[PDB]
Amino acid sequence: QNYPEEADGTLDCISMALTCTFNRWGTLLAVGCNDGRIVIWDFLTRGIAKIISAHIHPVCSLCWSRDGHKLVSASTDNIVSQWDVLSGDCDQRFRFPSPILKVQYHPRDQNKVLVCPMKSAPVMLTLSDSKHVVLPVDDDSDLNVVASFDRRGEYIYTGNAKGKILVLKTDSQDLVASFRVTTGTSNTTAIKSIEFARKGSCFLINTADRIIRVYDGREILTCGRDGEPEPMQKLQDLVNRTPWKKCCFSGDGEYIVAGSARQHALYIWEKSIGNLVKILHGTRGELLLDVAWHPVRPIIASISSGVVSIWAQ
Amino acid sequence: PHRYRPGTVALREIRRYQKSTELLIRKLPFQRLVREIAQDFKTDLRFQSSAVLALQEASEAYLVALFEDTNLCAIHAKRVTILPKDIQLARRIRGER
Amino acid sequence: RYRPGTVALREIRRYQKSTELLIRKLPFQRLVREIAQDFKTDLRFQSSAVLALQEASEAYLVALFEDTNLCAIHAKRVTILPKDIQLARRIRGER
Amino acid sequence: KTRSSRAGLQFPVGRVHRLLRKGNYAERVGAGAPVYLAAVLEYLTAEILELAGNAARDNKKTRIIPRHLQLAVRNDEELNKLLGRVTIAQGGVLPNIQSVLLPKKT
Amino acid sequence: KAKTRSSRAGLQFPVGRVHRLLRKGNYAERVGAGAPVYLAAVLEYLTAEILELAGNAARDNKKTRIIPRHLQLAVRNDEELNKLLGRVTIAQGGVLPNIQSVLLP
Amino acid sequence: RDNIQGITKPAIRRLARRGGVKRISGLIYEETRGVLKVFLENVIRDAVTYTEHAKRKTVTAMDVVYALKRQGRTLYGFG
Amino acid sequence: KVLRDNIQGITKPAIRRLARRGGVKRISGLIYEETRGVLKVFLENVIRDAVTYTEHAKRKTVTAMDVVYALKRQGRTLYGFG
Amino acid sequence: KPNYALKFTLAGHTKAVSSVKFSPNGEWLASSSADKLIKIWGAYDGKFEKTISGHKLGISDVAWSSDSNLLVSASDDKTLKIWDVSSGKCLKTLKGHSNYVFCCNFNPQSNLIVSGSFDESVRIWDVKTGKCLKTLPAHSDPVSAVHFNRDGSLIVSSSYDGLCRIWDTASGQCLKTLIDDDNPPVSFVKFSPNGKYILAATLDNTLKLWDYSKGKCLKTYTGHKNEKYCIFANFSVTGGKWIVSGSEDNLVYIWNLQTKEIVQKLQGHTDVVISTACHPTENIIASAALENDKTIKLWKSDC
Amino acid sequence: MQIFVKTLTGKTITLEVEPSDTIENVKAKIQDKEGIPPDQQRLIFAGKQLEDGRTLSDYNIQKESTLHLVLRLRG
Amino acid sequence: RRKTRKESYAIYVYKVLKQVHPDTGISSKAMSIMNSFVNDVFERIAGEASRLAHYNKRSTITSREIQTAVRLLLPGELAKHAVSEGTKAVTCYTSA
Amino acid sequence: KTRKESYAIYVYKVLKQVHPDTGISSKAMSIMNSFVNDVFERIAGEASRLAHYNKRSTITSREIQTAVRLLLPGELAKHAVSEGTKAVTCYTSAK
DNA sequence: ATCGGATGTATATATCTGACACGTGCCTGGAGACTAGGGAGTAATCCCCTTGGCGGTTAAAACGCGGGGGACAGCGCGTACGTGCGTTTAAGCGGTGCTAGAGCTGTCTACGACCAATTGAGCGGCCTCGGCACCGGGATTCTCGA
DNA sequence: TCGAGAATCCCGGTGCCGAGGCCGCTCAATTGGTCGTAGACAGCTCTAGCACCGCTTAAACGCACGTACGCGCTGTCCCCCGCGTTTTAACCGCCAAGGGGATTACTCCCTAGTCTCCAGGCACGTGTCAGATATATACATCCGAT
Repeated sequence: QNYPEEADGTLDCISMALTCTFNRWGTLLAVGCNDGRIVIWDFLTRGIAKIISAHIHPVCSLCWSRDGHKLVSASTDNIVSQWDVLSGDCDQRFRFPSPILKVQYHPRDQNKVLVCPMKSAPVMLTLSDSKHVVLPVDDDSDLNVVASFDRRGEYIYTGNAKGKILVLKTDSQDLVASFRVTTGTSNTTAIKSIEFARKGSCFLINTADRIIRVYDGREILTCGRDGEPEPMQKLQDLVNRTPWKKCCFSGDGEYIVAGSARQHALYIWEKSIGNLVKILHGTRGELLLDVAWHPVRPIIASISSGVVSIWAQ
Repeated sequence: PHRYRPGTVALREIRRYQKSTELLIRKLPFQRLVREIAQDFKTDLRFQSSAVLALQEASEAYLVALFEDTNLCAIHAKRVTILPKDIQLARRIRGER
Repeated sequence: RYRPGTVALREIRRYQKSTELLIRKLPFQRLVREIAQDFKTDLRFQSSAVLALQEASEAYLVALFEDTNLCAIHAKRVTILPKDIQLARRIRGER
Repeated sequence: KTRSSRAGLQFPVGRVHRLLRKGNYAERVGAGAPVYLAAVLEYLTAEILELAGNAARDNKKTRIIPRHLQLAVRNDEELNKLLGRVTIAQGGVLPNIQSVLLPKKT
Repeated sequence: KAKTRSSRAGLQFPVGRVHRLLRKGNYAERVGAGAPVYLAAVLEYLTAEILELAGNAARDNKKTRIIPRHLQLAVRNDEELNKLLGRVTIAQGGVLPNIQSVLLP
Repeated sequence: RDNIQGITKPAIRRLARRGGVKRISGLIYEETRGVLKVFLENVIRDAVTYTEHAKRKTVTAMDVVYALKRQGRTLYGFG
Repeated sequence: KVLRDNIQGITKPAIRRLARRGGVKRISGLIYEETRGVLKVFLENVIRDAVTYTEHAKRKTVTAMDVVYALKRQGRTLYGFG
Repeated sequence: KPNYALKFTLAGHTKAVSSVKFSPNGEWLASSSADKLIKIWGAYDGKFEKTISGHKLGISDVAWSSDSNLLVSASDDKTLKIWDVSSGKCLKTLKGHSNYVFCCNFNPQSNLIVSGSFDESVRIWDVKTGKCLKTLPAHSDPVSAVHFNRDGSLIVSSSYDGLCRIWDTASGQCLKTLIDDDNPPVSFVKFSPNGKYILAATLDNTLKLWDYSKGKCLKTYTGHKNEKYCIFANFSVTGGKWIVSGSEDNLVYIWNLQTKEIVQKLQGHTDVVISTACHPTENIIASAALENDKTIKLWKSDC
Repeated sequence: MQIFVKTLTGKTITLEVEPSDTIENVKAKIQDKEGIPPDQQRLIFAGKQLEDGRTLSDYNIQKESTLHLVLRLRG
Repeated sequence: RRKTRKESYAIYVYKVLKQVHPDTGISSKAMSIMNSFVNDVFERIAGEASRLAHYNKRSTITSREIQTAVRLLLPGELAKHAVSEGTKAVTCYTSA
Repeated sequence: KTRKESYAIYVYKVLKQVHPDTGISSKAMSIMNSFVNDVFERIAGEASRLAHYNKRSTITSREIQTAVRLLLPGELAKHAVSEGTKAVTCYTSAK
């Protein structure tokens, strides 16, 4: 139904907690502790699943496979291991030249994992033969490009650190779609991150000019090689000018969230009508790390500084 | 010395403190008190060594005044002591219920 | 009729319901002009100001009485005496 | 062109902007201060009128007499803390009788 | 260029300074050459009075150094200053001695 | 001039009933009238000076509200 | 961290001496706790206003002028600190 | 069509396997019998975990929490105990009942417990210690079933009397008392996911479910036998839209929510099916019967 | 003749535009048809700027094409 | 003599009352009391904002200063509701 | 290092004018700086509001005189207004 | 009531050492000089009600008598506070390094004042109609002395 | 435990002056450039509130006991409330005027704003001394002796 109106306590099965993500409809919670361990908590039941001793240097990003049989994590020590969900051991091990930002799995192709290396083109690794393919990019090859799938993962969208966004094929690698962002009035601006959804091919773009924007995953190919940018909603805050670090999308395909870092001003809007609807009264003092709704039921659960603040119904 | 009758040295103590000028509350306990009580409003605040002093000064002054008012109420009840009801009465009549 | 204490509560409840002013205007105005004459006389006033004054004063008085009542209850009695008014005005901070 | 309908308020925004400009509160006023202040005034006045109308409903009077305003303000606690050193003309007092001073018999 | 305005009337405390501090005070639109001057006048007058009573209590107590206690006692004991400074506090001062009659044995 | 006693005794009886008290000593009326004198004088001083600085020898009606507001009170319902 | 301690830091002789300067001889033994309470509730408002003033000014330190500003806003002024 | 085919036939107890419940987390099966034994069996492989013991006589009802950590068993030795699923040792005591314990369940919030005996009341205990907290009068007859709602705010009380009752957890007083003129005895109730419908397993060959929104009699679920024994019921929304229940004709049956159609008749049990359980994350059904079966059937399916 | 308008959620709507019909008439027809305010919508053709105060005859968009109806905020 | 014009918050609070309760009226003395209430609150908040701007060495009245004023002035949850309404109004106004 | 505003010498001079024997510590000129700056803020705000009250474009002497008559009680008002009129005459005579 | 002894109060003596005042460099506001332009006030005027005064009269108070409930003085009792002291326990210096923190300035890009002129929301004068003021009478609830 | 009398609330019954509407006539609220600027981002520069522990001791804890006083009870007596009455100025109804409250014209003059050299005041050293520290003594007071 509508936006959450009740608030609940904290879910700390273990003291340390960095990252959080739901699988498909909020089954299990994957937490990457800052000690080299990966913990699996049970959501909607208030329990735990398994604790995995990955390595010494801790992890900072985590995700699950398409079939749910693998636990991949963007390690800080460049340990690209496919930890088994069942046994908790290491199935396949490989080392990458650069650290990763976001790890994802194609919901139709588990073999090709998603990697976002630093200062290099995105790498797509086949787990059938441990073969890495460099995604073809444009302009500079040393920009912090972030790659992400579409709704179904059939296309891969990559964002450079200058203002160029490319769209290419998840398996064919036929670069045909490119885009140049608007340069405002006088100065160009880099783009921080892009976050996708599950219905409607919507995607939010967090940029460096302190304004969030929203677009659709069907405009880059239709315009041709390159066209004119056309934001749908230029959402921002004008009372504090809050910088944006993390931001997710809704589970029903109609709402949109923008998060704070230290001011605990969680803003929410809806795509149809771009007005403010609710603001979260969060206790100041912590830096927000991850936010994710149930892909079915409207909820917010922000993990930060080892604790989690949950607002639901 | 010996067990002496009450009320003789209380008057001298009143005379001593009512004339003197110093700070009746120890410094460091007030330091820790303000540090603890500023936790709720924002975490990891750092104080000026001259600010807190000011603060504590004002506080004690207020407290002293309250007691005087309380004393008056006690004299109105035809007794000498100070019972917790007098402070509540003084607070209510004062305007800060 | 008889039995003081019951008709007292009767009128107390009537008056806690009622909303009427109860003070006169001409001694009010002669005091006004004389206490101006203490400073400056023959000042050209208005006509609806008087009412205003009265309103405030009445509120003042009734509020004051409340505090005095408490003081009486503090001395384990019911009757209010000139002593309680002075106590209430002194501890209030208006001496 | 209208400016209060831009934000959905009902108190005027040009009037508040003019009144804030000519009152010499500062040398150079902003552009979001009038709308912010108009919204705050909206919320406060609607908050008062809600209980004012409810108390009028107690008396069934279509018009809301001042005693309803007095009852609404004094019965609540936050509005008590706000309008504490304040008197309301013609509004009367809120009923109260001391607990000890309750004459009773068999 | 000489002869600062504070000495234009035989006065001591700064008047160019107070003139400036009403200039940039953003209090009004035109700042005159007389109003902060009279502010400096009451400055000299009341400061002389107030350190006067300070030194008066000092010579009543034969201290070679003045503490704010003398000032607090002078303000507290007087009547019109007590009425004007009804809600006020003085740093590192105290209370004038007073004992209730009933309390005395 | 002498007109102080006009405020009658049952009037302050009614005000005491308003306040919430039932038993009143018979020697309470004099100091209530004294309090009324003090309050009235303080209010009317400020009222009259507020009118005097109009550069007009006259008096207005908002000046009572001005005096009440500056004294510490404040009145709603008159301009 | 929030712990029940450190409320009791201002000892009983301190309240004794403040009462003595207030001018009292006899004080019952159960006034200390509510004195703790009234001191705490007085401190809360002033510190809240001070931290608001320091938060609007974009620093995380309160000066000796924010405290006096807050006190003057409350109704009690300070002389001696700026 | 729900093609639930038997894959594992489990029979490890001695007296009668009359209580098997699939926990909402769907990890293990805590089979119970009237021989003071609690045997933990597997779910997708039927692996033998252990046999927790420690009571004195048989158990009437067994339940796991949402996280399947706490374990309540209706042992009739005037005591109830919680057994750790990891080890199988006594955690805390539930003293306070005066007679045989007939019913007991858990709270999805994992913070409250309800137990019932022949003292015409239902009691709750602190989960940390296990002391006496409240004794709410449920009915004038022994309570056959009691369970919390998914929202953790309401309780449904069913007994052999017939008038269903919904009790507030926040105050201990009943909200709605649905009264039936014929007053047919009830055996089991279960809360709906939205907490609006209840399924009163009535002892009149009819699973008369009730709506406490307005208090109106609804359609009649027939095609089975329910007259004497405490027959339970459960939901199934994984493969389709179905409700599973036992019957006194010695078979398990399944129906629809509001269509009144028989779609599957699980056979194999030789005696009256006293309890039914449906796996939460899989189309697996386990049904427990009376003394003449002593067997557990894992009916697995994919749609 | 008939063309398509695409919303953000992904649904496409087949609509009729006369060759001698201005854009404002089409916007009014859409507003009366589905209720979406014209101030919450605009015309975009292959990432190129289009306004409301013109005609499709001047722009000359080819047949059987789609127009990306970019959502706006009311007003 | 030569006529003058005066502004009061009459029609606006009438609209607010009609929107909240479309069955009740108002009196002239209630009208005056509501007008005086609005003027009092306006003066209080504007004065606090001006003094805050002067104290922080700023010459401009931004919208942050007014929100700090209503945080310092309004008590409890009333401040939260007021700041939420103000932020909603300014966010709705800016993008139009 | 940088420049800041404070009265240090003038207070010592005005202490020396009548009482040329006694010195003071930091707290003393602190409290007099506090008094001067706080009466400064209070007094300029009072003057400016009393100004905007009556629709003008400066700060004058007469508004200050009426405000002095409206805040201060009798004898302090007399002394202050007397010294102020002496200051006005002595400044206007020689500019 | 009267007198003596232990005990805390109040004052003079070496001295010293950290804090007060005196001396100094030279850099950023302030008054010396000067204009024009915009507020204001000062002489004049005209109409509204306050300023000032009179005929009716009345419900409310000024002034005198009746009586019982509460205020006020005294007396006993046992209880909690004051005065003392032995001792543990955490304040008071004191000293030390410093990392993570607060704070002064070059600058250029985004934001508000101003103005020309437009022109509809809003205020003021005139109906206007009923919500509500005023009034008559019967139904309804309460209290204490038999 | 029970009625006479006394208070209170409501149902019409009727008329009336205030809140609302409407027409008409403004006046200030925009729109768009224009322009000037101040306040925001990065840089380096200072540094101190704080972790860290060491040695010392005022003083807060805790126990002992002795007793002044808070509290409860009794009794006496006096004065506050209520009842009634006769008398009464404070408020109803009106009228007039005058003068000044509000409004206009206008000319004059006060200072915002600009250029400016100096001067005089704030940061940095360096000499000096007034009350703290501990000691020794005369004296006033609670408390106990008669």
